[PDB]
Amino acid sequence: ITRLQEKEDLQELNDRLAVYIDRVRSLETENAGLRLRITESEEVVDFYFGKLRNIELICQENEGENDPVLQRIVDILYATD
Amino acid sequence: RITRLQEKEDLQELNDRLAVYIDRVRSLETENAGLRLRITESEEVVDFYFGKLRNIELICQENEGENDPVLQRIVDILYATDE
Repeated sequence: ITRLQEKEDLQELNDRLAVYIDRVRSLETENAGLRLRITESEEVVDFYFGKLRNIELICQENEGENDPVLQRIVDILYATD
Repeated sequence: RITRLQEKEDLQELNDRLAVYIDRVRSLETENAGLRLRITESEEVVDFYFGKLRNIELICQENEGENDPVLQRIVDILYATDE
């Protein structure tokens, strides 16, 4: 239709393709980060779980003393929701 | 010059090159949402555990005066790291 139109029919198509390579590329990097954020979370779950487990042990160890502070702690440990 | 079959192939070829990019973005955006559920589901557990540890911290702090070595052992665990 125009000599300079075929220039912007060529360029429009080129820039449309570009934004797809820029999507795949940045979707690939977001994706990589999420894989590491998932490993970091699984690590923090264990780290916290370890603490709660050792705290449970110290409480079971002192069952005899019937300290109501330890019972309050145990009530927290075995809580739900 | 342009053969009637080279214009049939140049068409299909492009229409396929574009098709593998939409199929990449698609499956990449699918994988991305599956990672997002995974990380939010893990973070929910992190928060549940964090909540207990934090409430336990408060109890040890309000009994600071008691100087109970059991509580000190407990706060030692709370502030502990692997180094």
